[PDB]
Amino acid sequence: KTRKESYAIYVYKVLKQVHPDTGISSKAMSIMNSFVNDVFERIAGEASRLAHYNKRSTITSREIQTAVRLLLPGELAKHAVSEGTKAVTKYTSA
Amino acid sequence: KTRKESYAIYVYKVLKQVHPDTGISSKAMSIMNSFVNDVFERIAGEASRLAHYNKRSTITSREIQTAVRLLLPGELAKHAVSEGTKAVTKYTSA
Amino acid sequence: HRYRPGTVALREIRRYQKSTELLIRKLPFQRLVREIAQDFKTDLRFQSSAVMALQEASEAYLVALFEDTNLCAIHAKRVTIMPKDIQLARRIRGERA
Amino acid sequence: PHRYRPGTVALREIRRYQKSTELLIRKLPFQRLVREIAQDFKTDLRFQSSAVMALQEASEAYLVALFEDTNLCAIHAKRVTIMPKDIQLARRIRGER
Amino acid sequence: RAKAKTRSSRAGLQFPVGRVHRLLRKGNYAERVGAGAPVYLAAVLEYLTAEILELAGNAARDNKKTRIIPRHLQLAVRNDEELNKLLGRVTIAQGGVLPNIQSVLLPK
Amino acid sequence: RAKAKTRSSRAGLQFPVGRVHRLLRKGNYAERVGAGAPVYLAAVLEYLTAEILELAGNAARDNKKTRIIPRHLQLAVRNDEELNKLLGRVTIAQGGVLPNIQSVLLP
Amino acid sequence: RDNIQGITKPAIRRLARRGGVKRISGLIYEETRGVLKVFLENVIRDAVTYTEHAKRKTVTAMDVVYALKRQGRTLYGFG
Amino acid sequence: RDNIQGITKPAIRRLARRGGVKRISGLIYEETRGVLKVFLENVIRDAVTYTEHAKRKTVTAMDVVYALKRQGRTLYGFGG
DNA sequence: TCGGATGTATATATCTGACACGTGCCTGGAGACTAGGGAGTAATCCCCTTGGCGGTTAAAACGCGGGGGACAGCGCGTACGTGCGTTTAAGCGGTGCTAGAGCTGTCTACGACCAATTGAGCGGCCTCGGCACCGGGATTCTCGA
DNA sequence: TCGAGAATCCCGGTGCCGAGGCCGCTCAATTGGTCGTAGACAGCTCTAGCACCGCTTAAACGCACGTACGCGCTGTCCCCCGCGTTTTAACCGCCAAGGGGATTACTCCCTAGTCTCCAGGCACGTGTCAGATATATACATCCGA
Repeated sequence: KTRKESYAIYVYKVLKQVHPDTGISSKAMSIMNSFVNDVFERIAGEASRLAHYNKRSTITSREIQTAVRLLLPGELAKHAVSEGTKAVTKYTSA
Repeated sequence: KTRKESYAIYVYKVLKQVHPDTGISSKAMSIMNSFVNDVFERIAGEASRLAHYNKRSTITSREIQTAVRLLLPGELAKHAVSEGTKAVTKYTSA
Repeated sequence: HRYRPGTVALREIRRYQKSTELLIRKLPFQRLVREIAQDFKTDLRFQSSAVMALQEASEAYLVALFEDTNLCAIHAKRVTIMPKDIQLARRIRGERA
Repeated sequence: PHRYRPGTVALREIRRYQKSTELLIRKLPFQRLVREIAQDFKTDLRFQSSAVMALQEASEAYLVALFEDTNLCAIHAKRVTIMPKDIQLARRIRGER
Repeated sequence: RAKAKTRSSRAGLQFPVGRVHRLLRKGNYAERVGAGAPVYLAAVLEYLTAEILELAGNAARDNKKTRIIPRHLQLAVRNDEELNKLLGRVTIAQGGVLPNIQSVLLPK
Repeated sequence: RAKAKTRSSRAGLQFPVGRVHRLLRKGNYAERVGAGAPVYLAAVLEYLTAEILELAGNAARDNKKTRIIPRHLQLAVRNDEELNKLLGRVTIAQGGVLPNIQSVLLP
Repeated sequence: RDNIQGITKPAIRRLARRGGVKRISGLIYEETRGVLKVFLENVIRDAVTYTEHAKRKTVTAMDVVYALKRQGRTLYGFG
Repeated sequence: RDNIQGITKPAIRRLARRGGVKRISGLIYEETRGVLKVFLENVIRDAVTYTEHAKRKTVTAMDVVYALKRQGRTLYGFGG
């Protein structure tokens, strides 16, 4: 069979971080994979439009941050911006 | 100033073809330019999605035709497909 | 014994708002899907997943429409659901508008 | 002392304002409201005139369409007066509550 | 060389095939763009422009005007079923609305 | 060469920075993709996944269940004000509806 | 083929009970059948357009998912 | 700074007349002001986000057009 | 059922400013090639879709009695429409200043590209325990006294 | 308030199939260097956004009256609900056939890329003629009467 990639491994890692005893089923994992893909395409498309508006060829952390602020509602946007900024700072430090 | 291009002379050419005696205002021409850009973006984005779905790296007249079929309603799609096919055939023969 | 004309209806409301099953029979829905698809392309085949996705989407759409319809019926100081409520919900949503 | 019955001038106004395309909100109060709202997002903000004009066009179109939706809810309940409950039902069915 | 002929002349179009090709190539839609894609897209855009402009010119004639204004475009779009479906979530600036009063509100 | 270290480990994430970078670079989004864009996007995606999974696990525990089923995901999303706003035009298969009977319908 | 009559009155009543409806008029079933038919026609037309573009004779679940996402009705759980 | 009262009662009556409304309740005006404040808050938030991204101090008409397109409310005649 | 009176449409001047045309230039599209890889075209494999059959029984269809809700009058109070007089900022036209939007020139550092290497993730294979199912009794809601 | 009786729930055994863990291995991500251009930065410039300022005057505001409408109450009656019996076909467990989805190899033609060049389109400048703006007239409609 051909190799079809998904987010199941990372979703399960996050689940075991949050609820170490709780498991997940096949259909719930399909729903979670669909959710991750949907949000990825949303943020990436918004960032692509932002880069096109300002006449730039590069999608940067600024574009992703602005797209997250535009798309995510309220406190979700604030916490996601905190998470992304922390991750980029940690990555640049190392 | 700098050169800012628009579909102003082409909309005027089409208007002279359709109704040879009437004109158009600047706000109506702005609305027509916005309409052309909006529909261009809709069809081009649909064709881009269609090419991505089928794992093709080229946008061809088949992608444009299917995007027109999916986006335009009813008889609009049929007549637009007819016009596009006529144009492509005439271009290829010439 | 006989229950009054509203008790069993409320019991079924509680029962079907607690479950996640599909409420339309699968074979009639599949036949309807194939019959509708006959008008777009002849000699068509369907994956079981395709018909299952169509049924999930259709049932979700109908349940949401019935929620809006119930809101419209309650607006008119009624408890019975009527076709005009469906039409008002579909018009405000933007479907038949 | 000539007097029109209640509703005659209302229908006259309906026809007059459905026949025209002008903006029905005074421009300076709307500009002040827009600047006041934007003060909470960034200080010392400047606005192009076309930006405020675009905002007013969009706001007026939205409000007009919402009033057309509200009138249907008022008529559904067998009324001619639009009430805040009609606005609430219209915005709930639209998906804006 | 040779006398240059625009690709909108070879296709019998009043819309720019070359500019549409450039906008497709520099718009982040696909890695490659075919030769007939700009021609098809230009033909579709020209057809849509022509039909909306025909309806708008009819609306201008009905109002006894020699020029098209946004009101005529709005009347054309909202009076056509397919154009209204295509532009259902679109606001035309200074287009107004369609004259319509419900029957229950009429005096009787 | 030096021993390979994944970019997710450098960023401290469990979502793939390299795969997300490849998806951005092969998705027809821009001519170029910056070095911090995949890190930011992976962090945001992981945060959203963690939020939904936490709420769904709470629902599963409430129903005396060890496993998350689509019903628990629907219960988690529809009972959160912001997750319901994000997934507003989204249908979850086999999720059902929230129990909600209008007050006028009761005896 | 009158296969729209296979969506029976008890099935529509169950769909109404899940939606919270307590009392139902006798003319609701034909209206519901019409609404369902229109919705299915739109979705199936889009799905078949996707199917023919791919040069296929089988309608896949991904075609349905793309057709629904076009309609603004994203569905999770089928790809 | 109480600029929401500059959307007067006659203006709301006119906007209702263009919407085909014959009779209006007295509590409609406050509800309409709240609705308009919510709508304007959302659109202006998006437009100012677009302006901040461009490292600009002036909110342009394109920012408003993009902000409206984000909500699904495409507007013709102001650029895009 | 006819006379007033009110609001809106129509036809004729009359300026005016915006649209349509003409000109110079410049930059982007066309002409003429070259190079390489995307996809079109065969072939093959085997999966999963369609068609058929039988038995169970779950659900649907039909019918019947009755109660409760939809709907049509009927009345009453109030609150919204219409109109008039007073007040107030909106709109317009000019004026002055400067903040910042926009363009240009340098230059550098960051992302694309490429080549080699290896380990993370995916497909396939078990295995047991969480849950679906079965049965019985406790609990609770309903409804006729 | 109070008991039959019905429906949902809550405990105990069963067993079973899907989730979770393990193992190759393969390709996609990582590491280490160049290259060149995208964008960061500094400076100029010169729109256009902002802040008064005075005058009309159009619109907003406040009030008074009354009338049409919103809302509550009452009665009919018929339509929908609940329940019992019969009938139907959905569903489940197998079985068989083959169409078509999916993958692999080869090669050719089609698209990207580069240089030359010149003509299409854009910015500018200008005039005139649709159209906005009075103004008087002519009707179309509304409301007692």
